[PDB]
Amino acid sequence: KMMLDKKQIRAIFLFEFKMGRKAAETTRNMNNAFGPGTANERTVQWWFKKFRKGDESLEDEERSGRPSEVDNDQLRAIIEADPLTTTREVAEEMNVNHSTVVRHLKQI
Amino acid sequence: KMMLDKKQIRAIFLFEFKMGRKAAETTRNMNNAFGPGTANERTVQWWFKKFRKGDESLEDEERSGRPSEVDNDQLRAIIEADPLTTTREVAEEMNVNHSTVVRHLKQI
DNA sequence: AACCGCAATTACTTTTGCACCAACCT
DNA sequence: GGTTGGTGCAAAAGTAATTGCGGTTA
DNA sequence: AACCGCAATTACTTTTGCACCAACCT
DNA sequence: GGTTGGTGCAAAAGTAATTGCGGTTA
Repeated sequence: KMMLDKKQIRAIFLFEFKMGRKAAETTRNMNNAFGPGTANERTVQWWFKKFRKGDESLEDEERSGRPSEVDNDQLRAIIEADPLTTTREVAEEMNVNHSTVVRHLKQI
Repeated sequence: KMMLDKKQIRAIFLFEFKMGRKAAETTRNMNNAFGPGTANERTVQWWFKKFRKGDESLEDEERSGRPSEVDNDQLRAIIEADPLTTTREVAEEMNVNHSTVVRHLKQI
């Protein structure tokens, strides 16, 4: 039955926060309306706390991801010193796979 | 202030319908919480009526779009009778632009 | 007070024409 | 140079959503 | 009864290695 | 044949969301 995205769930939290409900009250309303396990009290309090500060964005904060192992300036210098060089030759010197070279050359 | 998608708005309608609210009641709750012009009574009744039948999908029904002016079987036959023929030659015979021929040849 | 039929208006859908293009051909 | 398949994007051609007014049921 | 700090767990993010490939080269 | 740039996708390496338990304020 329950087909809602995280964004749709969070919009209902925001609606409920703006109606003046307490988070524990909103939790009960959501489990009654959509069924058990729709909302957790602690999660609703975590969101209400963000809303109460004026942060009404329903998105996650940005995640930087895996740190890059390639220095684009070094790659630029290796290419400028030898423009003939293949991706497999650059990869051996840079201790990466040639596909990482291919992908980073598209960036620069 | 108001940043919600149609899908987020519709999820709030569904929540409210499942809480046992009347559509005119939900309309007032949404305009009070998010501000004037957030919801219209007639629209909320149109959605509640779909929900009441058991249709709890928050998507629009599919739209077929512009009707196609090209017969793919004819295009297949023109190509099979003369494989040498260019998109501009096929377009002249089919009363379309060559780009429609290009696009429809990708389909088949 | 609430909902709904109806119809006018708005927003979406997919497809097409024209302008313009780069790679390949002549 | 010319030819060719291909794409960006506005206009086109459709269906379904949006919603104000008046009727009907409460 | 409700919220929150804290920490364990889960879900997401972007990047990389390896397997495998088709077009072009030798 | 071999070489080459390129992609699919699983594994990797990160940050932030999710949430149960115990403390604190009511």
